[PDB]
Amino acid sequence: TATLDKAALSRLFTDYSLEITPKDVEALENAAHMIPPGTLISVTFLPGAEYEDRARAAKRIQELGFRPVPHLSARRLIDEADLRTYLDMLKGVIDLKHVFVIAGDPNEPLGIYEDALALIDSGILKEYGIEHCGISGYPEGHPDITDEKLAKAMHDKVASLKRQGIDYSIMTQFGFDAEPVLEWLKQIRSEGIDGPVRIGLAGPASIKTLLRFAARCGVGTSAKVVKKYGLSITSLIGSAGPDPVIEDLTPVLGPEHGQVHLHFYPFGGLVKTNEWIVNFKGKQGI
Ligand SMILES: Cc1cc2nc3c(=O)[nH]c(=O)nc-3n(C[C@H](O)[C@H](O)[C@H](O)COP(=O)(O)OP(=O)(O)OC[C@H]3O[C@@H](n4cnc5c(N)ncnc54)[C@H](O)[C@@H]3O)c2cc1C
Repeated sequence: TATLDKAALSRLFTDYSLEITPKDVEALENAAHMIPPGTLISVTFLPGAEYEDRARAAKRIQELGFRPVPHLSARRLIDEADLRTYLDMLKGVIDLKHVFVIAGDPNEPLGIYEDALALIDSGILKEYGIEHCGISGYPEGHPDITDEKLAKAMHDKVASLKRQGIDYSIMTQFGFDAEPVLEWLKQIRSEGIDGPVRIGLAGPASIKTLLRFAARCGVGTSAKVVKKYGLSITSLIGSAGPDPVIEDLTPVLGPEHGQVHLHFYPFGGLVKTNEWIVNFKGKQGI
């Protein structure tokens, strides 16, 4: 039994993914020795960077032996020329095969793309030779978007990518308990959504940082979950890692959940996050 439990944990941790901002290239260089070659590393898209900064980060990811995944924030783009400015820049520096497309955090779109589907269905990703497009998933819903609109958006984006012959994957918002993603993942399989799913996990970080992100992201923080994950603001430790969620995922994930990997959000710093992964695997004997 210990042997089979270790094997299931080793499979779940195979091909885990990471992310950086354009400000984190030095951290990536320091972390690289213990990051598996080929690891998918996102470059998130948020205000406060130039396209050149994002392209340089993606280039370094590739040079270090990893697979860059530029994020595209639809609502931050003014028009097709704006998007092509970034895509042309990326195509010139990386093997542009993976992107991740989201509506973006603006409350009001800045341009011609209302949401991720508007960008995806425009055809532009196919023009640039993209073979993999990731999309969001929200097992606990979203503060601004109804469950029904989230599900329809997922179905419409999957349908658009299928029509264009572009493979897709899903990356979920993190949670502080495994129950929402376990239920939600089986449900999307039932609706015929069979693409690979990367279950998002919050990396080890200060409890205050985790709770601030969770409030902004609409992540559940019921009393029972806060106690189980260890998120008390009077905690003697002051930080929390994702082991409570991993401990439910590894035994309960099954064939009914389909193709599943893990994604780590480095809320506490990329080096700290990957060191946690290395040390967790070591303590579990994998
Ligand atoms: C894994 C992951 C990575 C992310 N990375 C980034 C990132 O790099 N940069 C970033 O800015 N954000 C990022 N986000 C956040 C995401 O942009 C926001 O959650 C956004 O509010 C919704 O984007 P979406 O792609 O899920 O929405 P979509 O699937 O595009 O939209 C879902 C539905 O809601 C509508 N809609 C979209 N936005 C709103 C709104 N604000 N109010 C009401 N209806 C709306 C759409 O028209 C559509 O009908 C990420 C989220 C996830 C889960």
